[PDB]
Formats: sequence, structure tokens, C-alpha cells
Amino acid sequence: GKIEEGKLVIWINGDKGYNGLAEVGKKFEKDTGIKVTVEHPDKLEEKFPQVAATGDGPDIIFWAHDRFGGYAQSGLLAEITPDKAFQDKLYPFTWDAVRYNGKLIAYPIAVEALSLIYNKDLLPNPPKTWEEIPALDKELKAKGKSALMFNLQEPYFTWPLIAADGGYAFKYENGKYDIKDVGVDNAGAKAGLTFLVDLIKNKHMNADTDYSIAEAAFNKGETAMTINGPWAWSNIDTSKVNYGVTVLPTFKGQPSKPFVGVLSAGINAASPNKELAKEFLENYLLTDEGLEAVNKDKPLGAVALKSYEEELAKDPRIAATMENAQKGEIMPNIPQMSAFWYAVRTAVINAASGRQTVDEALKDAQTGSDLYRQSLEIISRYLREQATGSKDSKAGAAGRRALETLRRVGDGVQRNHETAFQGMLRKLDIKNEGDVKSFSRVMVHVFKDGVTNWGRIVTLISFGAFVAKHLKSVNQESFIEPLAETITDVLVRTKRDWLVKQRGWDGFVEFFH
Ligand SMILES: Cc1cc(OCCCc2c3n(c4c(-c5c(C)nn(C)c5C)c(Cl)ccc24)CCCN(c2cc(C(=O)O)cc4c2ccn4C)C3=O)cc(C)c1Cl
Ligand SMILES: Cc1cc(OCCCc2c3n(c4c(-c5c(C)nn(C)c5C)c(Cl)ccc24)CCCN(c2cc(C(=O)O)cc4c2ccn4C)C3=O)cc(C)c1Cl
Ligand SMILES: Cc1cc(OCCCc2c3n(c4c(-c5c(C)nn(C)c5C)c(Cl)ccc24)CCCN(c2cc(C(=O)O)cc4c2ccn4C)C3=O)cc(C)c1Cl
Ligand SMILES: OC[C@H]1O[C@H](O[C@H]2[C@H](O)[C@@H](O)[C@@H](O)O[C@@H]2CO)[C@H](O)[C@@H](O)[C@@H]1O
Repeated sequence: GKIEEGKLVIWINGDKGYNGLAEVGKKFEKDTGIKVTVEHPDKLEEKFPQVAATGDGPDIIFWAHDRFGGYAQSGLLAEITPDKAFQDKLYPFTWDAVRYNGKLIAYPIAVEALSLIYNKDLLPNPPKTWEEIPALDKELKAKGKSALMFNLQEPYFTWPLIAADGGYAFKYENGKYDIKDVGVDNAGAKAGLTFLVDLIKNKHMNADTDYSIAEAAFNKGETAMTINGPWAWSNIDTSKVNYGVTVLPTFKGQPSKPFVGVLSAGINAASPNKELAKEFLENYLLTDEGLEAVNKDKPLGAVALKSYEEELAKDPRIAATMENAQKGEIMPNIPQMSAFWYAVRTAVINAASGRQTVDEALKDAQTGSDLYRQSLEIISRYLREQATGSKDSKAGAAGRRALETLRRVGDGVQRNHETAFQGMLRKLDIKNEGDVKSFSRVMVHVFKDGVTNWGRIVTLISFGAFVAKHLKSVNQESFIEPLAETITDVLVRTKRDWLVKQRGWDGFVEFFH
């Protein structure tokens, strides 16, 4: 393999207590003799699924729970095997955050939520609303300082305000989340994002302020407030700023609803040291001495282990985190969160800068959030419709116009290049699905380069329909839907940003109308 046997390599983000975790590994090396190396790579959430799909990466990966469900869908995680004797040591909600398809995929560590952090010496009475912030900024700017400065490069810090008046990611009726209704461009988010953009335009905040310059500004006493979670308390302690942690401001009478994260530890499915990773996580990290080693470095918040939470509950700063946690909503861990996160990440940055209006950014975020879902429905319906000859009798008329347009456009194009399609077809293996799934390699390489227009996308889907028909004739019916999956993977992973600029499939409908 590509992972060394006899040691543990752990990936944890840089804002967390990576040193405090490293001394847990020194303790792990001292009783055990096995070395434990902890690293904090940048863009960890994106680099793990890339290197783990090729069978490499760390033994243990640390991040909030929202990313693990996608990693599990991609088969990058091994099921953790804790007995109930151990499960009774952590709170049930932490276990609930690491469940996907009924199988546990990671050990929960600690519950995070954003809070308002304010300098008691620059204002001893924190404002209870967001609407009070512009006026307070004018008074302190006369004193040479600012009211609020928080990171606007990651949408995690703005979602509390966006979700205040009715914004949400994916709706949770009836048993669980539904994928079709995304709430990024509702009247609530348009109002929440507008107040932030209005704060930027009236020069009360800077649109490209990030994490480091906002933390430095607060630690120096250059701002009266900012928004971050428990991991920032450590360096505010060192700056000796008399700070407080209180509940986030309300927006339009409603509380700010922060995304609740549960940082968790998953075990790589390609790792040869899965049992030692379990022993390290069960009998060393998730113990009171082990968690205190990490919490002393950078605070975790509400620890998952019940014995250590009973000791740390008395902290007024952790109590404030639960106030914001209860008034927030838990982040889903469905595999569609990555595409949702990138959609809102671009939308906040473009609206903050003025490159897009708030309405243009949020609608494009809606297209990007449902991008993969709606694309697969149209391509899967079309390939089935060309294979059977009938029609499916299953916020849907837009797909009906796209499928009817794809019927009219795909039929003519498919018979235009019909000779070339069969010459390309003439070969064909099609022995198993692994070979049909192996068409992902060829298609992504040919499609990353070259012209991007609707004509190419139609030609891509039309040959897929051409293969689907032949799949039905060679009695390979079950291979049609996996073929559609492959086409949808290739299409969106290469042309996502183009398809968003073209109104999603609405631009496909108008292009041919
Ligand atoms: C208030 C509290 C929080 C806490 O915290 C321990 C850390 C984990 C935690 C729990 N709770 C949380 C809530 C939270 C709250 C609050 N309301 N709502 C709607 C949510 C989502 C939020 Cl917002 C954030 C974190 C938690 C839910 C209730 C208590 N509990 C739970 C605790 C137990 C138990 O007694 O062992 C059994 C539980 C749950 C949840 C389901 N079951 C079966 C949890 O597992 C720990 C304690 C002791 C107490 Cl008294
Ligand atoms: C529509 C269709 C597509 C298609 O193709 C199957 C999909 C991918 C495919 C492969 N090869 C291709 C070459 C190719 C060849 C030959 N030489 N060179 C220089 C290239 C670029 C061309 Cl020109 C076009 C497509 C492919 C590369 C070598 C073999 N192989 C590979 C094969 C193996 C393996 O079996 O061991 C491992 C491989 C690769 C590529 C990377 N790895 C690890 C492929 O994955 C095949 C047919 C019959 C049809 Cl009908
Ligand atoms: C393995 C697999 C692959 C796949 O891939 C679908 C990708 C679409 C594709 C293209 N081409 C194809 C040819 C083809 C060949 C070879 N010769 N000739 C004459 C044709 C028509 C065949 Cl036989 C089948 C599919 C294609 C080459 C020319 C058109 N073109 C195009 C390429 C360019 C460009 O390079 O810039 C611009 C183009 C077009 C078409 C319009 N414009 C503007 C393409 O991108 C789909 C599936 C389901 C599977 Cl399973
Ligand atoms: O901003 C999008 C980003 O939000 C969350 O990332 C948080 C992380 O969970 C926190 O523990 C801390 O590291 O701050 C991050 C934001 O900078 C999600 O976990 C992540 O998936 C998403 O991309």
C-alpha cells in the first residue's frame, strides 16, 4: 500500500489544537512505542477526498461532521466499531451527528457553535440586535476603532445572519432532509445577506476581511466585537483582552441561527492501522486526560465525553456556546453539502464585493446546490426514455421543459453523428460495470479541455443515449442508470461553473427555444 504500517498520521485543521493532540500521540508513543505524527494541511476538507480516493492519505482525519457523509458515500471511511460500553461514554447527539446510512463513520469529539466575542473595555454592554451595529460603529470610529470584524471568506461565519429570517440549507420534513427544496435564495436569506452587504457598502466592514486579520484586529483591541467559536479563546487569553462570550445578535427580532458542528475523527478505509487508530481514539484521545491535553491548547467547546463535559459545563463561555447552539441548527452530513457549501461560499464573496447583486448570487447558489440532483434526473430520464420508448409518469416543470427540449435536440443530433457514434461504438467492451464505470477516466480528460457550449453537452448526452439503446438491445438493462451516473459526474465536475453562469438547465431550455 501507500500508507506506512506501524504508525498513525492524523490530519486536523490548523485552527484546532493540533499541538494538544500531538502530545496525546507522544503519550500514545510512550506507553505503546508507536509513533504518531499530526499535521495540519491547508484546504484539508478538499485534499482528503482527493488523496483518499487513490488509496492514500492519513490514518485519521479531523473535521466537522458535515463532510464525513460524502466521504462515506465515496467509500473513504471504515466503519468504527465501538461497543455500547464505550458508546455510553459520549452523549447521544454526538453519536447522532456521525451516522450515515445507519453505520457510524467517525468518533465524535466535541460540539462547536459560533458566538459573539466582545471587548468589555470598548463596550461593556453588547448590542442585542444586528440593527444596532451600524450606529455603534459610528461612535467607535470617532474613537478610532470599529464595531465588528469577522471572517467573510468562509460562509460559516455569515450563515447565522442568513438563516435568521428564514434561511436554511436543506429542509428536514418528513423523516429526514429532502434534496429538492434548498433555501439559499428565500426572502429570509436575501434580507440577511442584504444587511451584511449594506454594512460593507456603508464602510462599517471590509468585504475581504478574513480570519487572520479579523482575529489580529480583535486581539489587538482594534474592534469591539467579532464572531468565532471556542477555538479562538486560547489566543484571546494570551492577548490579555478583557473579553466576553455572549449570545449572537438578533436579526429582525429573530435570533441568529449558527450552523452547529460536531468535530469528529474518521478512520481511512485504505489505512492498514485501523485497530491502532481505534485504540488511540477510544483509550487515549477520548479520555479526560487526553481531551484536556487538546482543550488546553485550543478550546473544543462542549466535549463529546460526558465525564469531561460535566467538569467543563461551569465555564460561562461554554454556556454561551450552547445558547447559540440551541438557537441554531445542526449541520447535515449528506454528500450534497460540499456542492452547497461552495455555492454559498461564492455567493457571499460575490455579493460582499459587489461583483454580483444579492439576488444574482443567491439564485446562482440555488442552481449550484441542486446542480447535481437536477442534472442526473434529466440525463437519467432521457436515457431511460430512449431505451424503453415510453415515458416516466413520476419545481418539476423546468425539468419537463428541459427533457422535452433534450428530446427534440438529442434526437436530431444523435442521428446526425449516428455513423460516427457506431464507429466509436464498434469497439466496445461492456463486460462489466467496472469497465462502464471506467469511462469516467476517458471522459473527464477529454472534457476538461476544449470548447464549452450546449452543443458539446448535447453530444455528450446523445452518445450516452446511443449507448443506452444498444445496452437495451444486448440485454444490459441494469447498466443504463450507472451509465447516467457517470455522465452526470463528468458533466458537473468539469462544467459546474459554466452551467451556473448559464442559468443551469434554464439556459439549456432558452438556448433552443
Ligand atoms: C442541556 C444539556 C446539554 C448537554 O450537552 C452535551 C453535549 C451534546 C448535546 C446534547 N444536547 C445538545 C444540544 C441541544 C439542546 C440543549 N436542545 N437541543 C434541541 C439540542 C439539539 C445542543 Cl444545541 C448542542 C449539544 C448538545 C441535547 C440535549 C442533551 N443531550 C442528551 C443528553 C442525554 C443524557 O442525559 O445523557 C441523553 C440524550 C441527549 C440527546 C438524546 N439523548 C437520549 C445531548 O446529547 C448535556 C447536558 C447534561 C444537558 Cl442538561
Ligand atoms: C467508447 C470507448 C472507450 C474506451 O476506452 C476505455 C476508457 C479509457 C481508455 C483507456 N485507454 C484509452 C486510450 C488510449 C490508448 C489505447 N492508448 N493511448 C495512448 C490512449 C490515450 C484512448 Cl485513445 C481512449 C480511451 C482509453 C488508455 C490505455 C488503456 N486504459 C487503461 C487500461 C488499464 C488496464 O486495463 O490495465 C489501466 C489504466 C488505463 C489508464 C490508466 N490506467 C491505470 C484506459 O483507461 C474503449 C472502447 C473500446 C470504447 Cl468503445
Ligand atoms: C466513453 C464515453 C465517452 C463519452 O463522451 C462524449 C463526449 C462527446 C464527444 C465528442 N466527440 C465525440 C465522438 C466522435 C468521434 C471520436 N469522432 N467523431 C466524428 C465524433 C462525433 C463520438 Cl463518436 C462520441 C462522443 C463524442 C468528438 C467530436 C465532437 N465533440 C466536440 C468536441 C469539441 C472540441 O474538442 O472542442 C467541440 C465540439 C464538439 C461538438 C460540438 N463542439 C463545438 C466531442 O466532444 C460519452 C459516453 C457516454 C461514454 Cl461511455
Ligand atoms: O465556511 C464553509 C465551511 O464551514 C464549516 O467549516 C468550519 C469548521 O467546521 C469549523 O470547525 C472551523 O474550522 O471553521 C470552518 C470555517 O472556516 C464546515 O465544516 C465546512 O465543511 C465548510 O466548508
